[PDB]
Amino acid sequence: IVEGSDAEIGMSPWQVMLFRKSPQELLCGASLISDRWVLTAAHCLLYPPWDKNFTENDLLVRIGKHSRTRYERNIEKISMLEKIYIHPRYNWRENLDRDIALMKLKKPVAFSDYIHPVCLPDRETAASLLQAGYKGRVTGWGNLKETQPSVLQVVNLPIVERPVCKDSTRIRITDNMFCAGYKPRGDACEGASGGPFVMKSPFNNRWYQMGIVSWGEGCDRDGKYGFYTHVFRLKKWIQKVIDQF
Amino acid sequence: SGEADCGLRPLFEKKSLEDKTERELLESYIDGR
Ligand SMILES: *[C@@H]1O[C@H](CO)[C@@H](O)[C@H](O)[C@H]1NC(C)=O
Repeated sequence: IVEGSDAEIGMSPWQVMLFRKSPQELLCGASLISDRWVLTAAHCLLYPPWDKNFTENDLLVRIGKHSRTRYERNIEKISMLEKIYIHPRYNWRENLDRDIALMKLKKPVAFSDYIHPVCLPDRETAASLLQAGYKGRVTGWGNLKETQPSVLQVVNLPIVERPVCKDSTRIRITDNMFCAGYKPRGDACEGASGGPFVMKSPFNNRWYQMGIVSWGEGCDRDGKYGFYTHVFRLKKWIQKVIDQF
Repeated sequence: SGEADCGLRPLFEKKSLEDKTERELLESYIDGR
């Protein structure tokens, strides 16, 4: 993440890393929602322009990693994939509308102090928290290229009003997206795509994934804001899949 | 279906401990005039 700081231990235990098997490559972030399930962006599993059209065997995920460089044995775990589900109306061509996808683990992760899932938002919590000026937290990783090992980073960013979002780009944005980040600094950089934007309920005191990181417009460029897939709008779909396994 | 213990961090919400940046979020939701 650009313009962040060090996360604490087990601060974002639902944080996941989406890796490639061969060659080993950090693709994206993802969010643990249950024992058998992980949530991420559709562009992380399918993007014909960058020549991306993965399958379950191509990929492998690393749960509850504090520091990415190490192999933190008996803290973290590593898991295979059984099936990948991308949104049927995921429009990659035009705007990344419905940039959402689900990955079913081959085996279920057992919850620990460092592995623990996140709540999906419901009609109340969505309308009450998804407001301009209200801030949300994005977790991700600073890439290895330049830079106390590489420990999980974290930033807090304010949701932006819908007509500041529509003026900040030339791209037809739907109601399935919202947008966040400071005005004229911070934007979750490559490696941190498809991971969670969370908010904490002052009412019930749980953590709730409001948005998945869909795109920046560059990693932290003022006047431009990162766009996040509106998880509640598409909440309906997530259920259809997890019911039907 | 539904996860009962979701979003309750085993090392913070369980432990009645607040992190170094979550005050910042709560006090952005305080704008409800
Ligand atoms: C992606 O791969 C699937 C499975 O082989 C194939 O049927 C499909 O044509 C591909 N689609 C795109 C958009 O790359």
